[PDB]
Amino acid sequence: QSQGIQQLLQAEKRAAEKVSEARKRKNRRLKQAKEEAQAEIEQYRLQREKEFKAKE
Amino acid sequence: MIFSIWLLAFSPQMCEHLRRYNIIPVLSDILQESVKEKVTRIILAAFRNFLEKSTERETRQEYALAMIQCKVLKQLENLEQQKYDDEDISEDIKFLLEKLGESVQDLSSFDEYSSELKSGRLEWSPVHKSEKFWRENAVRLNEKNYELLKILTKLLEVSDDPQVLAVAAHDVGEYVRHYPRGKRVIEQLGGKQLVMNHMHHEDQQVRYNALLAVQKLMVH
Repeated sequence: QSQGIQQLLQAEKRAAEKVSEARKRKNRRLKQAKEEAQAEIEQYRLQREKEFKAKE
Repeated sequence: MIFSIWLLAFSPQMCEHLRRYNIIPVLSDILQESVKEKVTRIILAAFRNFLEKSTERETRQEYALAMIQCKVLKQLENLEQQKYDDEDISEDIKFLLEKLGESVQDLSSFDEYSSELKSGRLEWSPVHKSEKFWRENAVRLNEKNYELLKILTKLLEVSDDPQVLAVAAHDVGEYVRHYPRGKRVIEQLGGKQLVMNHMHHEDQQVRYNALLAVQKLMVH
């Protein structure tokens, strides 16, 4: 009998693991947004810098 | 004998110390079992001396509350309605009805559950059974450095009574249902192991409440 309840602890542990992995993916993926935004901001900044240098 | 106890209760320093003999229950038993005029009067005298000579507020509250855990105030109302010709009965009834009229408000809290835990009187009582208690208070199982959790854990560890075990499993089920962090606290205390063992208890009422607690613990 009791072994099935230990298998529920194992299922709970797998659930906590699945939740933790998804949360860690979200934490990294949210930081990747900042890193890619900064690259695209600099790409534009350098473009307006070039256009202004050309105008001058 | 209750005259001997009434005489013992004349000193504040004696009233502070006499608590360890567990004397209020035996007087409260006789107060229900023996309506005899003398016996009634000397219990009222002993109870008045214990409470009134307690210059320590904690001791005063404790004598008033121990009488209320014995539900003496209801019996004092029965004795107020009963015919007695003596002012030394009548006026000491009304005195104790006023002072126990404080501690009845303390007990008739959700703390009727607190006292059932403290005394070990776990049962299918209205305060165990009613959702309102847990729905408003479940977190309080952590109070006094987890005292109520420690009691329920000890009872689930060493009680012989399937009612106490099943009641405690139900109490754990509603604790987790109404306080989500309570799941983490039972998991940190390891109290789950008792419930998971009692899944194979000899009583179907315990096994049912253990399974129901495992459901409320592991299933959303």
